[PDB]
Amino acid sequence: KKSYTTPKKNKHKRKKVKLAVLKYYKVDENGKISRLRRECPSDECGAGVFMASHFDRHYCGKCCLTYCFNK
Amino acid sequence: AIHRIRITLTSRNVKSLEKVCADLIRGAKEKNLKVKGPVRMPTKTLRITTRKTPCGEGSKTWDRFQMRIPKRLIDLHSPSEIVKQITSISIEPGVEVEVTIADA
Amino acid sequence: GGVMDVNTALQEVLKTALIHDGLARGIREAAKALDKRQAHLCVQASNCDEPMYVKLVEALLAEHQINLIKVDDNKKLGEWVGLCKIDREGNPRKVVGCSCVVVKDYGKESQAKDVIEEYFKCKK
Amino acid sequence: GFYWSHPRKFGQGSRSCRVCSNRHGLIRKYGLNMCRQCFRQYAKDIGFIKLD
Amino acid sequence: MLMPKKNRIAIYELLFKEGVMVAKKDVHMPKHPELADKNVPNLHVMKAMQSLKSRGYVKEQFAWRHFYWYLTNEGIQYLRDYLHLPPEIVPATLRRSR
RNA sequence: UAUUCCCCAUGAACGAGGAAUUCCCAGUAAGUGCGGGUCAUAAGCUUGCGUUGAUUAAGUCCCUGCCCUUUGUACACACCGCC
RNA sequence: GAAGGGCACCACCAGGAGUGGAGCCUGCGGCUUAAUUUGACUCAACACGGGAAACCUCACCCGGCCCGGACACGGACAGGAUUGACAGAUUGAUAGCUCUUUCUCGAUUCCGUGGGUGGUGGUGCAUGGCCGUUCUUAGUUGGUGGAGCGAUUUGUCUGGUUAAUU
Repeated sequence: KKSYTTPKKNKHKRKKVKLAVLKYYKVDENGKISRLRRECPSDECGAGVFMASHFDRHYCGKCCLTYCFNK
Repeated sequence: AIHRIRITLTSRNVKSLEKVCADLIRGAKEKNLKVKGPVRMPTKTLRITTRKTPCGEGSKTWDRFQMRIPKRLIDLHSPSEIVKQITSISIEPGVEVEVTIADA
Repeated sequence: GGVMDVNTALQEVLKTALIHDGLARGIREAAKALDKRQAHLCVQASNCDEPMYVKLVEALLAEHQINLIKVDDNKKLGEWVGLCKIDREGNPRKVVGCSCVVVKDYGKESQAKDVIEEYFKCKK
Repeated sequence: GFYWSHPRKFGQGSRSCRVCSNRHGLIRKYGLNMCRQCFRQYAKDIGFIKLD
Repeated sequence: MLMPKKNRIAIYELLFKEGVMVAKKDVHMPKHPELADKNVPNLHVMKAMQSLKSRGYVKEQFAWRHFYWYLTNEGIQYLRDYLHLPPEIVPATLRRSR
């Protein structure tokens, strides 16, 4: 038939990052939780919904996985 | 009730349609009322013409798949007994029976 | 059968809440359940590195919508909730540590729910 | 559950054989939607009898 | 014990409710007659049932692209123990006869 | 990558086809549209249908290929053979 | 390229119609082309696979996404297995398919192993069915006899007949 050469750029299958994720939660002295950064406008993602700094991206993850913006 | 009943007999088997068709005449004329006998529509020929060959090849021979469907119909005037007697009797094989109420 | 042994009164309520689909099961959903009436019952871990995480639990738990228990050990805290796919007949199933869930919509009623939530609200 | 999208509404994308899901030589006429072979199998049973 | 929980927990309890569950082989339905609270076409149904047979807690026919899912006596246990359902249970084949 | 159609506009070779060769006898060849099939779109495709409807054979095996009989055959992967 | 008999307009005679020439159509061949997927090779391959195809078809190429990895067997209780993620870098795509952020479903997940599951992948000289055809040609077979030790043979045929061992 042919036998596939492939231009030597074997594309990455990627991990979605490891991440413990939930350590960064400011417990100021007694039990109370609220940090500030950027926010999403969705309903299931109600006010707590939380954002970022990447090489750009930022995303919100709380209408289960329904609804990540474009920034 | 006395209303303008049409019985429309549609079936494939001419013989097993005209045993029923005769039994509605002989079923109504038993308990006489009226009729205007069996009407004979043109028979509709369901004609398909496909290749004999699955796949390509061989000299091109096709079959000529046919199904007929003759319609008789019989007018009458009766109550809700003579209809529900004559229709439910003389059923059985591959025969479809319609029952128009009146006129339209 | 099903007459409540030791640390198996929380186990039937967790196994029936598991299967009734509604467990606010962790620091996050636990706290967003305790933030609303979404919370009901819970099982916290005695062992907890940086016990700010057990404190966020305790502090919310102790508010109106009164929760608590204790249950010693991280290493036990899950296998009376839902977390095994049968693979291997003698159950060696899984194995890291365990911590703070929030049991919602119990399961249906009875079994262990008149045992633990009559005994917790009135420990006498 | 998202994406699997076009006109699957006309074109043979849409219509296929009711017996075997093959998508050529299809007897559209007369509300059959058999493949032309799936006639000669399921033909006598239907009613089309070869006369002349 | 798998997939979309809401949909698939409902597919089990549909199948336990019924003696027989027919289907169609068509991924692109977004529905299926009776149940279909939401979407759950072939896929979510098939993916479930083609699991059930291969492990053994259901049995097939196919017959002109459809899938003829018939519930096995062993599965009676698998799915009622999946669904915590009462130890009488009575799936559907209660069957008053004569 | 003129989809298909219309409206304009350009406006070709072909003035009966060199070597060959298929089709068939009665409502037949031919022309002729028309349906069906194919179809979202749509047919120069087929399969039917009439319609208009001829000339000519009505026999022979002269070519090609088929049947029997008799015969010859070193062929039986059968003469596209064997040698 | 033996002989008698017989027969077919896929044979001829006697013709007409054409066909083979032109343009065009589309069928194939080839070249070209990354790709012009492909089956089909005298006849009984060539507007045939119902094969009139933008997208589907479609398999094929230049890409590019997607996973729909059943099943079991293993591995994964929680400082939540990653079920499923609204503005931008991008990318074709408002493909979280991926590079931080993280906010939920929540017992699903993920990673091995075996094993599938398909596949318009392969092989029609591995096969079923269905088709094509030798071939709408007159042929084929047995019971009993009779002939041959027996394969075999007659019956199944010189001739007249017949569309046709009729």
